[PDB]
Amino acid sequence: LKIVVVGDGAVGKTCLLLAFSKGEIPTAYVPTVFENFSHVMKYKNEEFILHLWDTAGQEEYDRLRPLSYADSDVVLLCFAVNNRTSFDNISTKWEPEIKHYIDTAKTVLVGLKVDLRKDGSDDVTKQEGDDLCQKLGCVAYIEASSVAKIGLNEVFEKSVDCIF
Amino acid sequence: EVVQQKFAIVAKEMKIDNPELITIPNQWKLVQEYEKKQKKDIRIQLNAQKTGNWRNAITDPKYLADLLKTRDDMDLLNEMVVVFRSSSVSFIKTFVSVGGLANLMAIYKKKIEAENSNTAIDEERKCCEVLRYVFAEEDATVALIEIDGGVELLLKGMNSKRITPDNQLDILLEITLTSSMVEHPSQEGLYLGGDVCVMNAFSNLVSEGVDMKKFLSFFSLFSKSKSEKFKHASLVLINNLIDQPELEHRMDVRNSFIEIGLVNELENMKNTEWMKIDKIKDSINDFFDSWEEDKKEVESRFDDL
Ligand SMILES: Nc1nc2c(ncn2[C@@H]2O[C@H](COP(=O)(O)OP(=O)(O)OP(O)(O)=S)[C@@H](O)[C@H]2O)c(=O)[nH]1
Ligand SMILES: [Mg+2]
Repeated sequence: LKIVVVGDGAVGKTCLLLAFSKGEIPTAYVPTVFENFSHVMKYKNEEFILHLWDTAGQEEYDRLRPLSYADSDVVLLCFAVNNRTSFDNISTKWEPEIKHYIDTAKTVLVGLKVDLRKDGSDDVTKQEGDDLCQKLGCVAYIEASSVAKIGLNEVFEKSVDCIF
Repeated sequence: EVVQQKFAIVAKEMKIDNPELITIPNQWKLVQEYEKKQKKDIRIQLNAQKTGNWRNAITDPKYLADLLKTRDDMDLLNEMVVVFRSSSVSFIKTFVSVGGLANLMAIYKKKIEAENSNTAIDEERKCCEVLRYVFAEEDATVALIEIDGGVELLLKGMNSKRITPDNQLDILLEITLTSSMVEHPSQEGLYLGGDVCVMNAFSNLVSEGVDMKKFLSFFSLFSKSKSEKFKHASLVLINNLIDQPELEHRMDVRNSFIEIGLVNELENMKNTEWMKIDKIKDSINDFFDSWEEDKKEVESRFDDL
């Protein structure tokens, strides 16, 4: 099972991956360039092989991110719920990109940093993500926090489900 | 499988200045993927000739170039954004080398002049967005200099009320790059005269009757703009245009700028928070320092007559 993670700079992709499988945070924020490791996950009465491909949110690495897409079964389209701008970029930058390079992949829409969602604020809602999930044809929208340890397993259990 | 220079190819191909940030084991993975994709791209093209998903067929730069002679639509424009933003250096080099830019420029003219509608602003803006990716390649700026009315078209496009402050910046950055490209950047002794190219385009706006005075619309963009990237970039262009080898030609270009309010504009910026930025403080100082040396020189010649 090949899973690739895309989204804007600083929305919490690295943290998402390392919390799911460590499960903690790197303390020091270092912008991703490329990262790739496998990791075994116990789900049902069997173990699974998860090949994780972390990518760069930053524009500087645009001509290189496609090197991560080949043969991807699932792509995680990530934004941060307290960052509408990252949310908008899913449909202008991220989806169009993976649809161009690896249209055979299933997509999971992932709302990151839910722990930080204030109210009265212009943040993204579970409603908006669910709706986008519908327009984009993702398998599911799943909210998560690497900091409060929420949805982590959920996110990666789904990546497996949509493959069985 | 220890070398490991076989990556410096992928590196410059993807525009990566610091590969030292990649763990050796990773840039082997990346090499296998690079090679794998070169093979993948090949298969899709020979295949989409019949499928026929043009979306995959235009991953041939030559094919993309030829298609623009016939297609100018949102779909194609959107796909081109993806392609040019995320492709390899050499994919653009090839596109440009086979026409490509002149073809995209023609479409851009059509878009700039199209009658107003809802789809009009967007169609024009995608164009800017696509051009902004071709121009990240030097060969593209070389190609632009040789297109009749290319720089002029950029100047006109830059004055469109249909585009965004960011669009206007990207075009300016492309004009400025052109203005400084006297010689081919990657060929020893090959004159290109981009400096003269841009100068003429500014003279042509005057003589086609679009600028009431030389430099007016550019200068007026510069004047109200609030980007600070744009103030700086505008200063760089101005100083480049004034930076001429002959005193006669500096005294002349700078006079045109004096004639339209430049001096009073900079002096207002000196009494302003603008000086807090070193890129801009130095450009403004350069202007005055060069204006003063020229006064002394002029005085000095008069003194000998
Ligand atoms: N409050 C909160 N902060 C988070 C969460 N996840 C990541 N962050 C913070 O946001 C910053 C970005 O996290 P990170 O995972 O490294 O972003 P990224 O998506 O990988 O960014 P890039 O590599 O594409 S540039 C980090 O400093 C981290 O502390 C989260 O779930 N909750
Ligand atoms: Mg990261």
